[PDB]
Amino acid sequence: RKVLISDSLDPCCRKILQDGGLQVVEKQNLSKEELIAELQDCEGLIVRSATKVTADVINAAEKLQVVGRAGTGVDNVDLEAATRKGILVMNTPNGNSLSAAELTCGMIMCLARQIPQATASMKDGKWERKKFMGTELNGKTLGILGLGRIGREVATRMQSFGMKTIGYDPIISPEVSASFGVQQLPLEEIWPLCDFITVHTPLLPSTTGLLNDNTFAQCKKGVRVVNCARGGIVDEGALLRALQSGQCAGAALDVFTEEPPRDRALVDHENVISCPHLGASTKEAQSRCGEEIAVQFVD
Amino acid sequence: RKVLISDSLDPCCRKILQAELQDCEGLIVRSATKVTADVINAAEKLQVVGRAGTGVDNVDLEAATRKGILVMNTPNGNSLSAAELTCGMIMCLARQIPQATASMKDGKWERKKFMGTELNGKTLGILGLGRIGREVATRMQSFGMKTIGYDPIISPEVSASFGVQQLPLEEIWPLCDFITVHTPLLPSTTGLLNDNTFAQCKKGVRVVNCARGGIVDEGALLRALQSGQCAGAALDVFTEEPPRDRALVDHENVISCPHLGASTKEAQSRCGEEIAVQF
Ligand SMILES: NC(=O)C1=CN([C@@H]2O[C@H](COP(=O)(O)OP(=O)(O)OC[C@H]3O[C@@H](n4cnc5c(N)ncnc54)[C@H](O)[C@@H]3O)[C@@H](O)[C@H]2O)C=CC1
Ligand SMILES: NC(=O)C1=CN([C@@H]2O[C@H](COP(=O)(O)OP(=O)(O)OC[C@H]3O[C@@H](n4cnc5c(N)ncnc54)[C@H](O)[C@@H]3O)[C@@H](O)[C@H]2O)C=CC1
Repeated sequence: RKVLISDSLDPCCRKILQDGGLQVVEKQNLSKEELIAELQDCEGLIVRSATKVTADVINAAEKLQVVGRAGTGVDNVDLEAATRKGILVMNTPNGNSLSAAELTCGMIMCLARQIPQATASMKDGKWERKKFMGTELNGKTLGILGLGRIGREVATRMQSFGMKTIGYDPIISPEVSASFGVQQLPLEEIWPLCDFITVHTPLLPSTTGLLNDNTFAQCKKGVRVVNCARGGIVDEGALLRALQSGQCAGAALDVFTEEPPRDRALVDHENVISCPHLGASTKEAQSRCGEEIAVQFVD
Repeated sequence: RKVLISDSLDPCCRKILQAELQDCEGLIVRSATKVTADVINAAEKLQVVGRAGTGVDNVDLEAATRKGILVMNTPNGNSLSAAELTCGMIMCLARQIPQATASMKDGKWERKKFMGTELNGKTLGILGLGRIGREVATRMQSFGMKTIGYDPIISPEVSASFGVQQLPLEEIWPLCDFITVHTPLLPSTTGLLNDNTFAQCKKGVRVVNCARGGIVDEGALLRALQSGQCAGAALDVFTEEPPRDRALVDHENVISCPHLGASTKEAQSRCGEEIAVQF
């Protein structure tokens, strides 16, 4: 009957919740005391990733019935604690897929042509044409690991650049991926073929360190790698070693095993381009997720 | 019988053929070397000047013609690389990747600052629908951008075949979320984007120039950026190269490269081979 919105959400979320007949209260960046106190009269909580929904937070809100996440995953929500109290947890798995796919494509282009580094050079007063000789994407092979919502959207865009798109996904059949132009091969056959590799899987035991010292050793010398999925899918130590040896020519990272990352070695590397987890950070994605979660609450 | 190579060319160019111009019948350049009237006249034996690239703006065509010197180029050799950089600038403007990288490298984690724009459903205006313009169009169409444009010699039927609706310029400006230019530099295209045309644009338009410096009036661009009329610009090219005025490059909403549009191993290989073969 009453819902708190604790993070930075599009105005449409509050609006929809009230059309359904609910009261709202949208205080951002609250403290553990100033949140749980504002959770006392609310049956619903809505967050992005800023508000941390620990067991201690969940247990304190006696009236809490539902936690809604405006995004994919449940990383900032204790799914175990919630279930132990009969609290429903909902998210918005489709709301920001396009924005993540678009950012991934931008990362690929930035790696091919070193645009972030070139801008940095220009702003440092330099004119360094030879240093930034880049790579044409036409005819190059892009490997896509994870062919769900985002992987297939990345594929069709990079196909317009004349990239060959190959990939792997344990639940997508070769016939199905072919229908959006991705040729599936066993992982072992993928590494030596790729000029670029991008990952679009959840973080699981099978995907933690999907790229590691061993798979980097099976890659083309000079492969470039993108992670706009979850930190840890690409083993960060292995990536660094590959960058340092030159086996990896560059990497683009939107996500990290720790956010913000305390370890600065990858971010500081001259061949690494990075963003502070911006994959879902468009006005449009935020509008869509804001609505998607409100709709789920109204029901 | 003898050929000089004066700029930075792929190794294949010298191999294939098999001041310091006094004994040469052939000269090969990119855009760095200025082949002015004064230069052509000194080289009595010069028969052909080959440009490993698209423009011949750096070659005095009048001087060459007055001495019977053939001037050749490689008009298709680096078109793809230019179109690919243009698309990358477009993505960079929408999501501010270069700025976010700079931020991260300063130890910052600035999520709110770099809230961006989704390309899907946005309108891209493409001025110049020749070799590069049409390649930018089909790529950005895969992102779900509406592509409109203008070109005085390209028919509506031809642009329709690569999905670009042509309109008069005056109708283009208010429609565009992004504008990219792919024309030569001519009096008619100098300041194609200027104060008068920025005034007709959507507030917050984003602009790309990977063509020639001056097509976007740099003084006008800075004013549009200062007001917010232009939300961002990506520049590969400048009216002076390297530019001595740093105001645009130094602007936080400006992304830039030192004229890298043709600077891929593949483009240079193609232009290098193509011009050598012609010799
Ligand atoms: N950087 C950001 O801001 C954003 C990150 N994401 C994340 O991107 C990733 C992909 O998201 P979606 O495509 O919507 O998820 P999805 O669930 O639609 O697709 C994920 C695919 O990964 C497959 N997969 C699982 N294990 C695999 C393995 N060992 N190898 C290859 N594929 C495997 C799954 O079968 C599934 O098809 C997720 O981690 C998501 O949380 C999503 C949106 C924004
Ligand atoms: N940034 C870089 O390193 C590179 C820059 N370029 C430059 O890109 C530009 C386009 O190259 P291409 O597409 O291969 O040339 P193109 O000759 O194939 O097409 C140029 C088009 O611009 C049209 N045009 C002329 N005036 C116009 C006007 N007022 N408004 C609209 N259209 C007009 C022409 O009708 C022509 O169709 C040239 O300036 C070229 O020198 C080319 C390759 C890489």
